[PDB]
Amino acid sequence: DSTTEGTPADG
Amino acid sequence: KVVKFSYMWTINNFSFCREEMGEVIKSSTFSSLKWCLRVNPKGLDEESKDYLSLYLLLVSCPKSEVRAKFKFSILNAKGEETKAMESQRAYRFVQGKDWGFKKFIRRGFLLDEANGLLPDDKLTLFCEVSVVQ
Amino acid sequence: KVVKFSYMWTINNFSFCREEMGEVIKSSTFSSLKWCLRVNPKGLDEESKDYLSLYLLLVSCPKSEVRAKFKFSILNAKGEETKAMESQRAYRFVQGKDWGFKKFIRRGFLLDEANGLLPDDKLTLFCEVSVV
Ligand SMILES: [Zn+2]
Ligand SMILES: [Zn+2]
Ligand SMILES: [Zn+2]
Repeated sequence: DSTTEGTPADG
Repeated sequence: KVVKFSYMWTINNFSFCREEMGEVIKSSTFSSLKWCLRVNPKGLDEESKDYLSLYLLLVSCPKSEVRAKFKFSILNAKGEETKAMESQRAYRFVQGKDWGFKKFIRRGFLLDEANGLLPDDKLTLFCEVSVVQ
Repeated sequence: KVVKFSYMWTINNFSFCREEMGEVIKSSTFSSLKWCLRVNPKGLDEESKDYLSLYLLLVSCPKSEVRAKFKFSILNAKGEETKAMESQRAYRFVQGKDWGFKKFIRRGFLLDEANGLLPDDKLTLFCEVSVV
């Protein structure tokens, strides 16, 4: 399971 | 390159109950890349309000693809692993991605002292992470 | 309270970029706080091999932090937004901090003229920033 969808940003 | 590491997270006074459904506790960061754990003592959401939800989060930005298998367990008073739950495969972690179990353990199980998983009202979680690159 | 603004960046002769992996081109600065865009035409790192990487950088800030959502898209020949990627939530920026997408678009997609995204060998990027 994950609590997010879409595209996590990086930096 | 295989890198396996672990983190033990002790949450004191677990029965205190100051986290409602959807609310979260995050652990300190750890490494073998920085990671942390996040727990919802009363579940991530309505469908899970009866469970602790538990997740591993990659905090840092890796230079190459990170896939990890993870296993969470609860340590009893003797320090033994119990009620383990393991990912069924390696999962891809990018910066800011978490993976875990929305229904890691029943709250009504964990909270009953007779099961012996809250010695001195401490919940001790043990996370093992096997990273392949 | 929201303050939303945008910047359009056209990079000419895009197919001739000599930047290797990890090398960067930065845009001119813009504001609605000073910001710029940064691109890695050959990717930021091994994870982003064969991608163009795209970032929003907070260049100058008078306070400790700024929280902002952002969306990047590529404008096609008709000026329409395509291949958009968005932050979804707000990210915490400090002076010198960048946030973005190391795998914004495949280089081999972008560079094939047939996909129509380099008219006259120009890459046009459009960034929408929402300071919230
Ligand atoms: Zn990154
Ligand atoms: Zn073990
Ligand atoms: Zn737009």
